[PDB]
Amino acid sequence: RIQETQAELPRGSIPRSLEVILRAEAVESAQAGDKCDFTGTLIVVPDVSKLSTPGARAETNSRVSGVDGYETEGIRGLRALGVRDLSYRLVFLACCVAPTNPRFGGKELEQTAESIKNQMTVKEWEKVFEMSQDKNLYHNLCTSLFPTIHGNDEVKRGVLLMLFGGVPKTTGEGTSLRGDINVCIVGDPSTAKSQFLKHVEE
Amino acid sequence: LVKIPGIIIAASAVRAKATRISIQCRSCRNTLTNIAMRPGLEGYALPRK
Ligand SMILES: Nc1ncnc2c1ncn2[C@@H]1O[C@H](COP(=O)(O)OP(=O)(O)O)[C@@H](O)[C@H]1O
Ligand SMILES: [Mg+2]
Ligand SMILES: [Zn+2]
Repeated sequence: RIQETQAELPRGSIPRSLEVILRAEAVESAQAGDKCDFTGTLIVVPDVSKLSTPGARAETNSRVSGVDGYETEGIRGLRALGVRDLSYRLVFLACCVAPTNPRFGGKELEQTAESIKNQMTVKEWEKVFEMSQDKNLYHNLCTSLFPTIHGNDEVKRGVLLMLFGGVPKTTGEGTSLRGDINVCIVGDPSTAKSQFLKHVEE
Repeated sequence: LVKIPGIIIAASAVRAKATRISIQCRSCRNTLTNIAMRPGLEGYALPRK
């Protein structure tokens, strides 16, 4: 099940949801919460749902008429004439799924560092390597992540480190060591807490 | 529709063949009147319900 993206919504409306059918090799390609592009066809699927009223229906064109004792009326008459409701619903049948905004322009696919690097293009990894070698990268990331926020440098730095996170571990006894930091901003009104959260969300 | 000549060598007794029949249900006693019978040597199968 997918649903309408937020930028597509008209005024006063809830996002429409349609169910897309993925087949043989596209079959695991869209995960919950993923912004995806689906290429395929919009199809109708006969759905069994009525009592809005009797609606459109199909029946034989052959002019049969039940004899006395077998009058083609009621349920026997509907069964004899092959009467069925022509009720349908729209469904997308996707031949192909792609991320809407791809991360690396090269090629998606175990997610090791080399897999991510191979996933890139040449210019993309030029940039990645460049900024990895960037002295003063910490400040540059803080400034390029929160441009419109003045001051609050520590909050920028901490939110950045949250974005990068630590290393999860497992103890021999089975204890799991948390490897990603949590940050809480406490502040007076209008000090841009919601703005930090919106920056990170977007 | 054919037209043939001939000599008649036997004539059965005149009997009674129904043109319309009425049938009644054994339990609810409701009737299924004025069922039209086909003319000629043709029979009728009663409704089974
Ligand atoms: N350095 C800053 N300090 C305080 N407020 C700022 C700063 N920069 C921008 N603002 C503005 O203050 C407004 C209130 O921010 P908001 O996060 O909505 O309030 P709150 O912090 O109460 O949730 C925002 O529109 C934001 O743009
Ligand atoms: Mg707020
Ligand atoms: Zn009866």
